[PDB]
Amino acid sequence: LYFQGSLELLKLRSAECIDEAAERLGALSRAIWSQPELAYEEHHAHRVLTHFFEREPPAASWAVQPHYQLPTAFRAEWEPPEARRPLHLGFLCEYDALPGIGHACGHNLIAEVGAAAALGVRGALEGLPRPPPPVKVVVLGTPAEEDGGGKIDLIEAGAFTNLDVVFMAHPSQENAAYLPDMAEHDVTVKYYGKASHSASYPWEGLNALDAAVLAYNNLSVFRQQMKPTWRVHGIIKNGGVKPNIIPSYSELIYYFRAPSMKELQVLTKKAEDCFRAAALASGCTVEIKGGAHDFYNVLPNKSLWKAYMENGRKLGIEFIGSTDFGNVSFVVPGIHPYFHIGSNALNHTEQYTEAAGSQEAQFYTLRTAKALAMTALDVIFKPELLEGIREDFKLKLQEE
Amino acid sequence: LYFQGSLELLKLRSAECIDEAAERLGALSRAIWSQPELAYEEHHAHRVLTHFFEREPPAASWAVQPHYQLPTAFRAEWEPPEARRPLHLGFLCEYDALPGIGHACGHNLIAEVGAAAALGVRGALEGLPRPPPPVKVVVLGTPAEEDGGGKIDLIEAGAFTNLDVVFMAHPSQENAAYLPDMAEHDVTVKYYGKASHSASYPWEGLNALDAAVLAYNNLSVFRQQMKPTWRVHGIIKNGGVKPNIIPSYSELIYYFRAPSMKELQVLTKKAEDCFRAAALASGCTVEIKGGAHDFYNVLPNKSLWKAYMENGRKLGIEFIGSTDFGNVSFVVPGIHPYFHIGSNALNHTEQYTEAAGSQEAQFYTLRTAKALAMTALDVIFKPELLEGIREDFKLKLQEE
Amino acid sequence: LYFQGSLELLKLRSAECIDEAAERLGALSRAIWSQPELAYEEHHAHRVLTHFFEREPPAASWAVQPHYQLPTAFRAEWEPPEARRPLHLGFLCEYDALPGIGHACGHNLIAEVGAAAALGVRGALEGLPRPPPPVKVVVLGTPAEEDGGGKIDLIEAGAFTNLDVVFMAHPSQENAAYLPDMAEHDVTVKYYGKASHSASYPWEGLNALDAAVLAYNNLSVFRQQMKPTWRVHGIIKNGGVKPNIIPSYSELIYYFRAPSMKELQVLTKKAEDCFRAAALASGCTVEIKGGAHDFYNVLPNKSLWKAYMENGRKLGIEFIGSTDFGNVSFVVPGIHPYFHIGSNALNHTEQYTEAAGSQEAQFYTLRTAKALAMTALDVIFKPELLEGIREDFKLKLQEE
Amino acid sequence: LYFQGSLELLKLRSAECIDEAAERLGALSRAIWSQPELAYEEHHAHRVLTHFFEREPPAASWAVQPHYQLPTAFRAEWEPPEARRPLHLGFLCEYDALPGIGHACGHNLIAEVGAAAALGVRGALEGLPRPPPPVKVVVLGTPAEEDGGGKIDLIEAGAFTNLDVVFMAHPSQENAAYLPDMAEHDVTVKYYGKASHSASYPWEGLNALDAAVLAYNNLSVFRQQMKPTWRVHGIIKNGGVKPNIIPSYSELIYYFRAPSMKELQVLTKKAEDCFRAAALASGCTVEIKGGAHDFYNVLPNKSLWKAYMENGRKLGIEFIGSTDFGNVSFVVPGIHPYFHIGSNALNHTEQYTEAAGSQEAQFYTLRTAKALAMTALDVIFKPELLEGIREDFKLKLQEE
Ligand SMILES: NCCC[C@H](N)C(=O)O
Ligand SMILES: NCCC[C@H](N)C(=O)O
Ligand SMILES: NCCC[C@H](N)C(=O)O
Ligand SMILES: NCCC[C@H](N)C(=O)O
Ligand SMILES: [Zn+2]
Ligand SMILES: [Zn+2]
Ligand SMILES: [Zn+2]
Ligand SMILES: [Zn+2]
Ligand SMILES: [Zn+2]
Ligand SMILES: [Zn+2]
Ligand SMILES: [Zn+2]
Ligand SMILES: [Zn+2]
Repeated sequence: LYFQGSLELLKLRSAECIDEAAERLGALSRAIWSQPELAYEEHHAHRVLTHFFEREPPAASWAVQPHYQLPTAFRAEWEPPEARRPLHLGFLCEYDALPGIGHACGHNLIAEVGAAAALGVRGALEGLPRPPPPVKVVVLGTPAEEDGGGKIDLIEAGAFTNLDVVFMAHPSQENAAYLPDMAEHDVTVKYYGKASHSASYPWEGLNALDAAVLAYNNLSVFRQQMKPTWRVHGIIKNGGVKPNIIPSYSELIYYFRAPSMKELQVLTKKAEDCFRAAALASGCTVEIKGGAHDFYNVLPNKSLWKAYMENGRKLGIEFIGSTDFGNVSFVVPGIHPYFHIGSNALNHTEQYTEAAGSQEAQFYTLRTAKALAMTALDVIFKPELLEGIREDFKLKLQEE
Repeated sequence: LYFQGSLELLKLRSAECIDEAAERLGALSRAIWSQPELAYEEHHAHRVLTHFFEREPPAASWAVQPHYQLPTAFRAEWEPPEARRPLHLGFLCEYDALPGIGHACGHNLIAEVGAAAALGVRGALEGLPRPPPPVKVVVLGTPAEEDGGGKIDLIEAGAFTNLDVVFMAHPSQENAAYLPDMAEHDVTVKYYGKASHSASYPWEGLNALDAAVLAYNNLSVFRQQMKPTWRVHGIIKNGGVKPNIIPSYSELIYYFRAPSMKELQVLTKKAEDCFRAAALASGCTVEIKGGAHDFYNVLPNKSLWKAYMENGRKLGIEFIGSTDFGNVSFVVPGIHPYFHIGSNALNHTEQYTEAAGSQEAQFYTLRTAKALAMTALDVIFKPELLEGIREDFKLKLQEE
Repeated sequence: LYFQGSLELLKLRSAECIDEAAERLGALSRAIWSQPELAYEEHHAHRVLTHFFEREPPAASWAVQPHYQLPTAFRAEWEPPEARRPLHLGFLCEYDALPGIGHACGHNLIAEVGAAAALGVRGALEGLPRPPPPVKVVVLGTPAEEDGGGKIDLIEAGAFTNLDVVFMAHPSQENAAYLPDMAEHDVTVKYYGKASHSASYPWEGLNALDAAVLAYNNLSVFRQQMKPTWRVHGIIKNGGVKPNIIPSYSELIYYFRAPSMKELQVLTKKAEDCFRAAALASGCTVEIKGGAHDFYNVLPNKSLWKAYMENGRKLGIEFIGSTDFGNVSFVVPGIHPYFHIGSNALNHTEQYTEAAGSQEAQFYTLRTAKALAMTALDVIFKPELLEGIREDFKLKLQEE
Repeated sequence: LYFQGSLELLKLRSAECIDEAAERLGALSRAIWSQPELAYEEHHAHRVLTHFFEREPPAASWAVQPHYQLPTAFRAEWEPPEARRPLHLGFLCEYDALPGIGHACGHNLIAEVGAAAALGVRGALEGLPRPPPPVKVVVLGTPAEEDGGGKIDLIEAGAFTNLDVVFMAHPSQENAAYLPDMAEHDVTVKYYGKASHSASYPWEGLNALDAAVLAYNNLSVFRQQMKPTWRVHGIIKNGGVKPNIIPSYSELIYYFRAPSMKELQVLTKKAEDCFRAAALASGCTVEIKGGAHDFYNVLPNKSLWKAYMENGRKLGIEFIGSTDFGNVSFVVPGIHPYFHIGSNALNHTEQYTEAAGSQEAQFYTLRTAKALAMTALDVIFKPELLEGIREDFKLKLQEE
């Protein structure tokens, strides 16, 4: 309330700190939005974001590690200069675009919203007269969300093993503190047959294009027995070269989605039967190559969920795919809220690139960053909440 | 020529003996044609044919064994009453019809043409003043040509192991001393899945109807890589019962045809891959049940071929599927000529049943029986021809 | 409360009236359960249910019309003998079983629960000292729910045009005052080709079995672009007779489900394109015959929903396909709650027939009948609720 | 015989003239074989062949038109310098290779064999003491046989309207004066659908890849009802780009072959039904684009056939796809014999390129050129043969 040093006043300070930084946070968004870069190629965005934290006053108050494991990844850390285990709070920035249509998923706003929340938390804790509790604010630039999974590469380097809670936000069509993101497995299927002159001796050949079509048929009829939450999508990248030669090679690219890892394994095995059946029927051999990284479904955290919604409702927010944050949510208690930005456009469309760079989206982006920062303050000053967060994280890991 | 006892006069006598028997041979044809019976159910035809040979004068001059191994099969034998290894000459009678459309393959004429040729040979040898060479005229009633393969059942009982040459003729659209009949393998494919209520939990079921459709697709694309002489035809006998229940059972009936046994084995294995692939893709188990008897392609005999054509050309005959005679032709040197009967209709059509029972067909039937009988006389009185027949039979068995 | 003639005491009386009738209501359930009858063949169940209402004391106090439009349908009506528009309250009894597995949907309990609720309402209103408000209690026996749609035949005869509210309940695995039942369209697809002897001239034929398989393929790949709430299930009833004859006839039986009538029309047209495409590709002609009756989705009524849940919570009930009640819910404000009966078995399984006839199911059946009867009392004595029910019924009809 | 100026001596002179030119004709073959060029890109081969006829002594005795209508086509003409309608005898040179594997159809030998036959005819007629009959020897370089059909472009320019007979020869595995070459129709099929994000709203898209697969299925099952002489081969050139986007475009390339133009039209319409059915089933639109030129089957000429075989048998030759020569054979009486070149390799394989350039192939190439030249001499000095050739050409055009 009106008590000197209360949590409410701390939350107000973080909101005011975000407002004071609205101009340079908007410029940060525009710099990434105006120069769209693809997965692992976000060299400009990496330069803009490291420069941002390096320039925050006082200079070098943020400890910035550019090229953190990946060339376009970075890490920035701040903690109160006091010295009396410190709580580690992570905030993630995404910044890879989509081919042809630019930042059609609003990832420029994700970078902004993660940087704004971190600025808000530090600014709130700097205003604390008495020494603030030991806490480290960690910002992780995670490239290549749309392809590859940079968070997973960072997990593989141990970048998340010391975080207690992780925050980030994603723009979409509605405001929700959690949405069901599915597990994903990607696969490329290559069939190898035996070429033959179809005009002369076509019976001496093994038709790899037949294999591709029969695989497509195997999966298609399988859709009737798929769980309604399952998803299967694929294309025929290579279906032959010339009609006068029986195709001896074909290539399919597929991905499978299911709400749990156990269900994804079942769906993947069923699909493998479909691909291998097409080889048996056509006489070809088959190479089934899975993606470098399976993407996990996002583990919800009930305690973190309720705390964020309470903060958002105070801010005026009215509440109601797959991502590599799912892998993070399995190793660190996190929340991945989606927020509306003033547009009816759908993510991954040209019109969303327009909304993502719009002036209108700035208000909604900074508002959700305020909710994130205020929720981080909750975890810091409510040890009971941190316990419930960890208890919910433990029980959810058992259910898998 | 005009020499007392020459082969030409013997051939004339067989033709005159067939003419004298034209009335009762026609009645024999009509008795089978007017009472069509299916495979293994030819009880009337068996009664008519055994009575025919029993009644040939002098009574019991033909040694008749009714119910010879099969209930509707029979064997009739005659030899000159002299006594001085005897040459064994076989003539086959078929008499099973087709369901619904009667004797649409003219099998009533096959019975007639085999009985007429045997009568002609005996009548010719009875006119020989000097004792005739030792020869046994064997008539074999072979039921169930259109389904089952009664010749194969008779082969299994050793009925053909003592024959030196075998004769029969088949009515069709053109006159040919030999036509390419293919090897055949029949199969019934049953898929077993797991039933489930498609309205509630269809993902808990394994769709046996999917298996049937995927098998159909596997074979269909395979047709492009089939040898142009190969044939594949099949139906879906059972494709489900009710739409509200995921089908847990499906049944397909197929047959495969190829010009050689080696090619039939390759085609059958390729098809087995197609059927088993559908099980793998759908998760069902599969039971592939082959027919009781594989049907062999008909082995040609060049020496017997040329001799029959020379006889037919003298008679006015102008020369240009699968059958269990193919299995016979593998174990006994035989010929299976096709002959025109005065109609443009195709075998296995309703209009062929009309031609088969027509008065017009009698002339052509008795004419081809004359050619058969005259060719049997060639083998009897030309040991050089019997040698060439056996030499051609040996060399053809090596080529398989 | 404890006020002479309050609504609470009226609701208690209906519950006590149902308890007093527990024995004969159980016998009613067992009589239908032990003698399972299929759609439109429920002659025994019709006899049991008409006798039940005819025998309720005083004799002929229920006005019973046997053979009401359908031979196995009936109508029973009671109203207070006072005379001062009367409110018309309908209760539906179902009683058709499923082939082979008996009453695997618990329809014997539906008949019981509808009769019990009607008895409870009458018994409550008979205890009213002052003349009770004008109300007619209508019981409608609706045969053939699992096939045909007897409610629709009754709608076609105008049987529902004078009802203000309609009640019924359905046993399942969980307690819910409303569940999403989908709209359904049934279709039989017949393809007509041209027969030909596949061994001779298969190119002279038009393969109706190809048409069936190609239709199956057309729909199968279409599943990827179906809305996740859509359902398509079908079988190949006729896929050919003999493999030696190119099939000139094939038959498929399908049904389509969608949450709204507008979506069902879109899905049905898409499927019609798939069926007609198979005719074009194969050269066959196609006859697409829709079912006699399309089944509507069930229209929810919010006011009736909340009132029933409040009654059920007081009774201890803890709350969390397609039916011809959907067509009723479009013309009369109704509720179709599902209730647990003490078993984990799924509807339309053999083990559900066991639960449906179990002694355990009686307690849950009579408890839900109490909730229905108490909700009918709400509508009678709360004109504001009847207004909200009609307002919710109007607004829902606009949304379609 | 041994008569001064007989036809036999003229035929000997043509054979000796070909032998004397064996060295430079071999160099002609090697120049084309060592520098393989594709359809319409045979600039080197055009330069070599025009230089060849320009250099034949006396210089400019051959009237040579380079770049005759097509850039790589040419025309060369010689006639006896006497002057007294002249018979026009055409000889065709092909010289386009195949991509990657060079002259795997032996087209370098076709150019050689056409030039050698023309040289042989001129040399024979130059030795005639008395003025020779009026005859024009026309050589036509016809590029782009393997793709496009340069003969058809030349037909369209009227290049064949004044020829009375046309000769050429093609190397293969066996010697035959005529082989059944089929009519061909080529087609590219493009499907246009509606893109949609399969992860979000895949039901808002129309799957053009489905269309491609359904077309493949439509044609595949159609193979069972195809005439055994029909051929259908095609590939999926474009089957989608990324799996996350429902494909809105697909592309198939097919070709169809049948022995007659009437049968090709029937097969093409049946295939068009298959392609259009896939559009209807998937909701896409379809563009069916046929090739620039349909290739005709080769019309046989019996009189020319027998004359060439009689010449070849005297030379030691023992006798036993689709091409644009079929279109020529429809407008000019021609023969297109195939000849063995000393190898077991199949045309359009890497090992045939080895045989085509081999020293061994030269003997067989010059031998068949001798047969061609000797047959041209037959037509010149046998007006009865020219009549029978034209009579056979007329009667064959009626039968189509
Ligand atoms: N990388 C984000 C999740 C995976 C998704 N299918 C994609 O590759 O975009
Ligand atoms: N039995 C005669 C040969 C086999 C043939 N497919 C049939 O069953 O008629
Ligand atoms: N009749 C109840 C709804 C329709 C359902 N598919 C059935 O026929 O059972
Ligand atoms: N041009 C020769 C005939 C046509 C053949 N399919 C090809 O394109 O090679
Ligand atoms: Zn995205
Ligand atoms: Zn994103
Ligand atoms: Zn037959
Ligand atoms: Zn037959
Ligand atoms: Zn039911
Ligand atoms: Zn039910
Ligand atoms: Zn070629
Ligand atoms: Zn060629």
